[PDB]
Amino acid sequence: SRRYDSRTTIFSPEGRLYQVEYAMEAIGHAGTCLGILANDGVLLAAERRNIHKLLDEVFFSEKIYKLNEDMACSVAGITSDANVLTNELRLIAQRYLLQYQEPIPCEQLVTALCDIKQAYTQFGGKRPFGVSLLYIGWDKHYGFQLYQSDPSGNYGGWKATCIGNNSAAAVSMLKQDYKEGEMTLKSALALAVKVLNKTMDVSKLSAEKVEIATLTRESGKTVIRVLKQKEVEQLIKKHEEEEAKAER
Amino acid sequence: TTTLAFKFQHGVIVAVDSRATAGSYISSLRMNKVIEINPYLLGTMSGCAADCQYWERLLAKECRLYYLRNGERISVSAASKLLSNMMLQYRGMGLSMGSMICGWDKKGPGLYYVDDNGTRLSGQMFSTGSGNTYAYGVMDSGYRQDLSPEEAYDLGRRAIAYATHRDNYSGGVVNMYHMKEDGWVKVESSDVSDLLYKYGE
Amino acid sequence: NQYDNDVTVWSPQGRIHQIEYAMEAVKQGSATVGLKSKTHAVLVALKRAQSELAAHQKKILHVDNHIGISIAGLTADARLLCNFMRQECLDSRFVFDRPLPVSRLVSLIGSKTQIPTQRYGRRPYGVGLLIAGYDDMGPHIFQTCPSANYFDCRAMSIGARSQSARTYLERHMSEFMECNLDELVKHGLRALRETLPAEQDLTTKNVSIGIVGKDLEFTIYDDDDVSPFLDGLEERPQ
Amino acid sequence: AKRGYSFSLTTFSPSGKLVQIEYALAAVAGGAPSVGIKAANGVVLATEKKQKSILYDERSVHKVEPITKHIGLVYSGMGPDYRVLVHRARKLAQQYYLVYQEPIPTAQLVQRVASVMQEYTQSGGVRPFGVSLLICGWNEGRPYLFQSDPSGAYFAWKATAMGKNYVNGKTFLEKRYNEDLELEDAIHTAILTLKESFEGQMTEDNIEVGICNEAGFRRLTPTEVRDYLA
Amino acid sequence: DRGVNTFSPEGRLFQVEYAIEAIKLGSTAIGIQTSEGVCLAVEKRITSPLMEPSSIEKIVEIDAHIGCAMSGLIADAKTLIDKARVETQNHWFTYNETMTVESVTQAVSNLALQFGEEDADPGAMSRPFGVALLFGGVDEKGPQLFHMDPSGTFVQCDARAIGSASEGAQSSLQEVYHKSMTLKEAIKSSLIILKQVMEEKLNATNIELATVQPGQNFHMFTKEELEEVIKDI
Amino acid sequence: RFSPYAFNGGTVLAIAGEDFSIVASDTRLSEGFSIHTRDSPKCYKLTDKTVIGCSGFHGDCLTLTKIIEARLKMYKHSNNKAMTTGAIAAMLSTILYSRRFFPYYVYNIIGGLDEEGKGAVYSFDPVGSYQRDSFKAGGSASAMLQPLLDNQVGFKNMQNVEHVPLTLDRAMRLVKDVFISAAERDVYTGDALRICIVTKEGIREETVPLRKD
Amino acid sequence: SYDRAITVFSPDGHLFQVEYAQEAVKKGSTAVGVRGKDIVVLGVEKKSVAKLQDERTVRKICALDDNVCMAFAGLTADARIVINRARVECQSHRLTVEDPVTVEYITRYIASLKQRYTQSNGRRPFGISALIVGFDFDGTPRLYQTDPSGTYHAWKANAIGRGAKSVREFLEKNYTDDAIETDDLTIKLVIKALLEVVQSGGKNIELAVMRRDQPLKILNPEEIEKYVAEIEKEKEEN
Amino acid sequence: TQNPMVTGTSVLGVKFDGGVVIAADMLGSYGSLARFRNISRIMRVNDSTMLGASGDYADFQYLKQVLGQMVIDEELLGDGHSYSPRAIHSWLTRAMYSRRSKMNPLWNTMVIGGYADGESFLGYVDMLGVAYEAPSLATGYGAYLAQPLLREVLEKQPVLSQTEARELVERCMRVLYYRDARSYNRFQIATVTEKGVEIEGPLSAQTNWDIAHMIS
Ligand SMILES: *[C@@](C)(CO)[C@](*)(O)[C@H](Cc1ccccc1)NC(=O)[C@H](Cc1ccc(OC)cc1)NC(=O)[C@H](C)NC(=O)CN1CCOCC1
Ligand SMILES: [Cl-]
Ligand SMILES: [Cl-]
Ligand SMILES: [Cl-]
Ligand SMILES: [Cl-]
Ligand SMILES: [Cl-]
Ligand SMILES: [Cl-]
Ligand SMILES: [Cl-]
Ligand SMILES: [Cl-]
Ligand SMILES: [Cl-]
Ligand SMILES: [Cl-]
Ligand SMILES: [Cl-]
Ligand SMILES: [Cl-]
Ligand SMILES: [Cl-]
Ligand SMILES: [Cl-]
Ligand SMILES: [Cl-]
Ligand SMILES: [Cl-]
Ligand SMILES: [Cl-]
Ligand SMILES: [Cl-]
Ligand SMILES: [Cl-]
Ligand SMILES: [K+]
Ligand SMILES: [K+]
Ligand SMILES: [K+]
Ligand SMILES: [K+]
Ligand SMILES: [K+]
Repeated sequence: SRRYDSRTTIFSPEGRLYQVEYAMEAIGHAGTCLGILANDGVLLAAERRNIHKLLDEVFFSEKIYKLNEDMACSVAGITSDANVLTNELRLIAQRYLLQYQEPIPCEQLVTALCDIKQAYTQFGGKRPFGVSLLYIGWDKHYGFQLYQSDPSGNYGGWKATCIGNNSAAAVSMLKQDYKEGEMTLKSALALAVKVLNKTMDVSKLSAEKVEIATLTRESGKTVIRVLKQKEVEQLIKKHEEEEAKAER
Repeated sequence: TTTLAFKFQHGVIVAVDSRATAGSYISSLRMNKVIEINPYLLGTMSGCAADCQYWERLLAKECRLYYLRNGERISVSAASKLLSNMMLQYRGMGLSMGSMICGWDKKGPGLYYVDDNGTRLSGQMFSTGSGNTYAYGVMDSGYRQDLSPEEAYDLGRRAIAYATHRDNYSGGVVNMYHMKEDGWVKVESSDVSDLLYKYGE
Repeated sequence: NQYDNDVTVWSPQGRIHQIEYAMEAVKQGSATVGLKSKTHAVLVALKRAQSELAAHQKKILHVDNHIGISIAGLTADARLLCNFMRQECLDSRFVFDRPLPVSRLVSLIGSKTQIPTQRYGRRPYGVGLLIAGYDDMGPHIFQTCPSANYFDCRAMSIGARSQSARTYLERHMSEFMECNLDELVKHGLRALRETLPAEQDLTTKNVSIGIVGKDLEFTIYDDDDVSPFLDGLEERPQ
Repeated sequence: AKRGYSFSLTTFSPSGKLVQIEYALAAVAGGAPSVGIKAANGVVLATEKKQKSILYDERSVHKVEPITKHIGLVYSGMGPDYRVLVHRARKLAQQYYLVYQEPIPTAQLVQRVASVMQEYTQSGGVRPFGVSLLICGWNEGRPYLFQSDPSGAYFAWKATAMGKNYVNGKTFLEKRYNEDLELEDAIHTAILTLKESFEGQMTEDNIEVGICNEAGFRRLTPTEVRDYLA
Repeated sequence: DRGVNTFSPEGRLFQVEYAIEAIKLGSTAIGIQTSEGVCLAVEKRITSPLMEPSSIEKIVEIDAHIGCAMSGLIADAKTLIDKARVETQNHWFTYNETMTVESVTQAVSNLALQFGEEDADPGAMSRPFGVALLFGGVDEKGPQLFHMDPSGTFVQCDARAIGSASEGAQSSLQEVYHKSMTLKEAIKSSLIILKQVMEEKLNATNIELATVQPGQNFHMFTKEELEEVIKDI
Repeated sequence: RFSPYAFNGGTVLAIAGEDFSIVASDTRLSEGFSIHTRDSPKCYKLTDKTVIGCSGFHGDCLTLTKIIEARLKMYKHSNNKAMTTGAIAAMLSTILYSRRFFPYYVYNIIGGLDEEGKGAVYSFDPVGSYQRDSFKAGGSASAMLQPLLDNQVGFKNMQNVEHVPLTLDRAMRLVKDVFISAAERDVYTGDALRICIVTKEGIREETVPLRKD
Repeated sequence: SYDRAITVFSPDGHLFQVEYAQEAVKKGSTAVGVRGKDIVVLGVEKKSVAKLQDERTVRKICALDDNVCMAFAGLTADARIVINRARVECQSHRLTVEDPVTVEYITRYIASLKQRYTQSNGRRPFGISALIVGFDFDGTPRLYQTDPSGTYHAWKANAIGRGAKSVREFLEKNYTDDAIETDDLTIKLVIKALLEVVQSGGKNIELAVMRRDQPLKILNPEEIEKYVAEIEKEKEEN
Repeated sequence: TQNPMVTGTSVLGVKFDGGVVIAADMLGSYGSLARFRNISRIMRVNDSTMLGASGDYADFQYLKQVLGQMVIDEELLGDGHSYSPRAIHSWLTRAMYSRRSKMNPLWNTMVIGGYADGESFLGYVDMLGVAYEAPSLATGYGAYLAQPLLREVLEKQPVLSQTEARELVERCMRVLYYRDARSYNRFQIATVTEKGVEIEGPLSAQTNWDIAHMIS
């Protein structure tokens, strides 16, 4: 029996966890996924990896999930593991609601799933979830928020971040452009398209290859929308028109 | 049973009767109703005898472990709270136990009453048993914070003795303790009826 | 070797090495001798000291009024088997009010000791026992091993250098049936003596004796209680 | 007496790839070809049922199966594994009906069945399923076609192929398939995609085909398959 | 790779033999059984003058009449010590008496080889305890000292040492022991042998000293009292 | 329905002296208005130093004595000695309480010597409340045995009696007398009286005939 | 359930899994605590935040109870489990017993938790060491620290993580009453010992202080940079 | 069993010189109704101990099978050991109390007769676990009717010959038939001796109804 045990929840001589770091590699080969925090909102923007002339487009989104009235997340890694975690995220959110009769604060929901993912690295002898998650939301304590989730079960609050393919290139690109405390949603939407265009593989960019979702606070209600194709078209073309005004 | 305890300027005194009753019959008349946990913890007993014995001994068992673990002895607040929690595990099962916990920790003199229901309160005065109402009457009529050791010994002695005179289920002897800063010292084991004749001049 | 890490793995020769490795633990323990007459069953064991400052190890243990054991091998496995035997003897008295026949108690060991040899993650019992008892069928000497196998014997020796003791008893096995108790114990001691190196012989500190029979319940004599048996000694010859 | 293994048989390799899932994908990529086409007013699902001997009774076992009144199934990969998923799919369809008193939306069945597939990529002592599922359905007056696979991932298709020559069958469909087909046309282009990968002569016994519309899901009779085979 | 309940060709459990080795890395501890009492002594092994002196507890109280010296993996020992303390108080509750030093040691010895992987509980032991223990105290059989290791084997000792310098201290006790030794000579000897086998000089704050004699209970020595026994070098 | 209890009668008495303990009982086992047997003594040897007396529901008394017997052996294998009188009494308390919610309908009295050789008596209730005392009676006729012992052994209600220490001889007659009185009034007491004397030498049994009606 | 022994003894007598967990803490961010006379102060470093990341989230100073706070080093995901287990235990000691937790008790629990993870089936040890800071009800200051093995000790001052060996050695040279006299100089002592190993800049330093009777204080990056000024004015000069 | 269905009445026991004799009538009642008037309430456990049982018959047949198997199991070992009458008595006591303590009793009263080591055995077992030994035994109504007869004879003559025990038993069955409404005139006699267990066929006690003419 122990002959067949891969020993998944075990320590390496250096003091690190192999399966966790091997799971990290899986994320790199998945779609580029960025989140940017603005003054009057917060957004997710992600590369669609399911592209084909023959795909049906039945759902509102491929990588964006609504978890809560006031929260949404985006995913990078193994999509089945992603579906398992997002469904669980929707459950934890509802359990908190049922108990306290008010929406779960952003950080708390993230913390809960991270505790499950961390438990998978310590006991049970199971493979960890090969997924990194980007959470965006609004609570009554810290307002608009953005969070990052590792397969390690580790989390952090960001103003701008990215996970997936060419991730390190995308963040240093954001590190220069991001204007702290001065960013509007219009500025952040334009930056998203800019970072994606340089980071993505097929080069020209398309309304079938990217997915953008905005979280705004409108009329005392948290409004979440997955942007329509006609909207993405104008977002790509406004960057294209500015790419033609960059020479003389 | 009748059981009493009150605190004053020189610590806490504790007095109990010694009668054990089965129905209308006196089974034991020399029954010990005080448990000496450590040199500065004291527990009184009232209600179902076997319930009292077992559970306050189980408290004592744990007050022992606490001292061996923490190496610093257990507080009065901790002890009485632990007993209340043991009582709460057996809810609505018919345990009958009324106890008072006495001791001296850093907070000073500690007096506590614990119920079989789980009730737990701190105070200056308490009385448990079938003769508590009689013990209360003589206690209140002749209590002041400014009692001397001799005055308090007189009051606690009086309170049990008079309770045992009116209470069908109280008698035997008065067993009294003085809880001092450096632990309890056992005062007396005086016959109840002997005192009642003395008080009758 | 790769056929020797688990009890659930058969060797191509048709053997289980982990049983045989546990059988080695018995041989490393100090020698112990069991023998019987028509009336008594006697256990004689050699106590051992790791250093001269430490005391000698217990070798003979109580089971019931009519059953006693001497151990050889791992201490914890011996203590575990002793407690099972005691529990079985207790249950027998609790239910039937009569002492558990020796044959049946040993059969229960044979059944219990077999279980761990056939399950993965489990291991054989690292102890061999010599069982002396008395029942309706008279005195008994039994032998158990790490392998669940057990034997009914006229006399037996297990442990370090038990071969020497085994040969002594094999010569004098016809002697035992008409033996007086005092003569029976001396036979047991004389076999145990053969196990020791020529430099050293049986002392009051390193010899333990257990006796059960028609006359009395199982008794352990250790120190001062042992010298009556040692005194009256034919000298160590060669 | 027994007690199962409690450790995962699917782990991350240094490359970040769950090899057992990709190895399970190889099992389906080597199975008999299967095709599904969403056709505006219905759905069609067809498979190669070539038993490779005249001794077999072609009527005895089926590859195109009904899950409920309005949902059907085909597979490429291992037959025995597929049977498990069919039985699980049928139970999930009933579990949904009992609670909601409404035919399970195809999307919801696929999600529930895909989650069962996910389990076997993480649970102890088990290998993943060596099957990819093609699930058709009709609900809310709309045709649906879905693909489930060993990963536990699911996709929505206008048209697709899987198994042997899944790459050639897919490009054929890209050129051949146009939106707004009639259902009877879709059976043709389904059998045509099947002809690309065949090897032998097609009889109504060699292939199996099911259809789904507003009237529910049914498997075509051998007589019906013959009429399309001209 | 093998399981935790695997026998060596020699006839021993690997994990046990390896646990014995872990003790050879632990600080040295000595116990002496005197006809008029038992003394336990151990080196603390201070790693930095920033560490609090009385913080390390390698000699603890189990009962009024029992003391336990520990060596090896300190963290493993304190799980076993709580179990020893629980047993005494369970026994007190049930029998209204103090346990014998032999029975207390026997109780701890029952946890010995209670480890494994398969056919076990969710919280069952994965390995043995990398600890050796010296149980020293006074019961109705006079003063006694017992030694225990991870094999489960326990035996009485007139005097014993365990730890890193085990053989060195064992020989030093061997030539310096009379079964008629006084308690004054008993504490002295342990203090004399301790400085010889150590890498650091004997300070009043460097060691722990304990006595269990018939008259008075187990006693933890105070720095001032230590300076009176270290006065006679 | 169905009752798990039967009442079988029997009274048990114990008295403590300087170097002796007495445990005494009737030999009558009964049920309803019928006698089961005339040869059922309630005294039982546990050790050379300790003797028990059980009365009430005989089914409980039998199973309880067997529990104690087994528990005595368990102790001695574990501790390498005999369980003392005080230890047995402490153990009995816990055994009886483990059945607090389905009690042994049983009245136990323990008689033996303490570690100083002095006489010790322990009186129990069906549920395990116990203490040490000079003398105690338990069972159907305990209220008949008690007051006479209170007066004669305790010297209660008397003015100028010099308070003579209790002798074996005097206690023996006292034990005999109270049972002779009880057999005349209690219908559940009669047939024969068995006295068990615990001393440093051991256990000696004595039998005196009683009313057989 | 998963029943495999993860942490086992090596032939040399080493617990490799526990030792690997100590490698994880040595890779951890620098954490230092020091006991003063009237107050106790923790300081944590190797922060290196991308300044695109909101730092309110990645704070390594945690409060376990009203009178207890802690700092960790190593696997930050593991720490969160330990911290919240200790927070639950803080409220349970308040429910079972009236009294709030003593610093030594909470340290003992955290240590017993870590120890349990070295001897239980199916799980790996925690990858953190902790520094526990608190006050007794009598008011005497207490500082403790734990490690993956399960051992705990009280300290006057201590450091864990990377640069622990370097900072620890600094504290031995710099721990006298001249430094502990005031409350300000003890805070300064932390910052100085901290700025001694980190990639310099008070912007990477989060430290907490708690007085005998006051609620826990996390300091403004204003307040600490004011003290970084009193070090640079007295560095080129002193 | 909470409520017994088919019951048997009094079982008789008394020990003579060189053995024991047991009697029980061959009736199984369903309430007041005589349902089975030719069924055996006695068994041979082995060659040393025998058993007659009162109360619920299904519980008796169950205990008959459990005891039957125990004897078979022991005979298989063939180790020179067998269950003594006391051992069977002790087991049965432990069985009844155990079932009684789980509030699910075996609704039986038992008489166990036996001969071993030159000594006669007679033991009583209740459904509550009440157990003892006596020279004479009678369950149910026998305890009120037959038991007084036996005791009055055994007082005058402690030792009986097998013949004397037999005629005393037949005399007791006469009283039981006259006085018990739940009895019948078909019964068996069981005997243990040096030779073993012997159960004798259907017997009737001699009745006299001449007092039917003495009412004028
Ligand atoms: C006074 C005398 C009034 O009862 C005291 O409360 C005394 C308390 C006490 C505490 C420790 C030591 C000795 C005395 N109480 C009793 O004497 C007590 C009365 C009582 C009986 C039953 C109760 O539960 C409903 C509550 C109180 N007497 C007893 O405990 C006696 C010794 N126990 C029994 O009668 C046992 N029963 C219980 C069921 O089985 C049959 C007999
Ligand atoms: Cl995937
Ligand atoms: Cl687990
Ligand atoms: Cl073999
Ligand atoms: Cl060993
Ligand atoms: Cl051998
Ligand atoms: Cl497993
Ligand atoms: Cl098939
Ligand atoms: Cl549902
Ligand atoms: Cl169909
Ligand atoms: Cl070993
Ligand atoms: Cl060692
Ligand atoms: Cl006298
Ligand atoms: Cl809680
Ligand atoms: Cl745990
Ligand atoms: Cl460190
Ligand atoms: Cl029949
Ligand atoms: Cl009946
Ligand atoms: Cl049983
Ligand atoms: Cl009898
Ligand atoms: K008790
Ligand atoms: K094994
Ligand atoms: K009940
Ligand atoms: K009573
Ligand atoms: K009849």
